[PDB]
Amino acid sequence: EKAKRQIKDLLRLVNTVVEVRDARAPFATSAYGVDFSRKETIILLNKVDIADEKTTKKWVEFFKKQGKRVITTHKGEPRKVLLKKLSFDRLARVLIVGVPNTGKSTIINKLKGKRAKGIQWFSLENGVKILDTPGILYKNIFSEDLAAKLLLVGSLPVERIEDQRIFERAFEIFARSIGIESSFSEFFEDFARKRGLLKKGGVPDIERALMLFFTEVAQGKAGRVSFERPEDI
Ligand SMILES: Nc1nc2c(ncn2[C@@H]2O[C@H](COP(=O)(O)OP(=O)(O)NP(=O)(O)O)[C@@H](O)[C@H]2O)c(=O)[nH]1
Repeated sequence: EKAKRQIKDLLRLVNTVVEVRDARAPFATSAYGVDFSRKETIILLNKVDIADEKTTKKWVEFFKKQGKRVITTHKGEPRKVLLKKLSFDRLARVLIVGVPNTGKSTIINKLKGKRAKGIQWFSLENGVKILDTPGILYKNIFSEDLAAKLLLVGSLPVERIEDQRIFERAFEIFARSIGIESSFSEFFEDFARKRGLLKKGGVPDIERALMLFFTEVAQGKAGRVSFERPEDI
């Protein structure tokens, strides 16, 4: 978490920042903590393919109204369309940054292609330079809601969660966003059974159901679902 200080070292190399956020949770996955006010910053709302389309549009409007440079994209959107959306200035030297899991390596791979002393640049056709390694932001989780949302987008591992109320919060957010009403306890006993997750004694393994469930949610395998609205639910 302390580097951060390293993000500052990477920032000195660049004049432009692409902040890679998950469109399902744009506040939760914001790069809060690090100062980008001296750089040209683009907010990229990634993974729109597994996000609620209505909620994503509201996020775009929200950021446009804040006077912010914002685009939306996904893994399967062509390199040409992405670059057109980004529309980098001729002098751009770009750092891709974000919290874990938001799609940064995937974006670099698309940008780079078969093209290629510390971090290296690759250049676009028009000369713009992009650092070939992303900066990864680890931020302060003070709230249960922030941890729950970072869990849902796969940014924060189940292993790192020490309060069961964070699992409950995440399930509540999920359940609301998809329509479910069921108790937490009943949902995960059932999931653990439907998936063959049994401990010794043949007891449903809730720990493993949670890990697998949230891994599946993070991957978009549990519905086209968003977890935050501008908005503010
Ligand atoms: N549905 C969907 N999945 C995506 C998209 N972009 C990336 N993913 C998936 O999200 C996961 C994480 O992607 P990755 O590019 O490795 O993210 P990252 O930000 O580099 N990860 P980290 O910093 O934690 O290493 C992978 O399973 C990848 O396939 C997208 O637009 N849509």
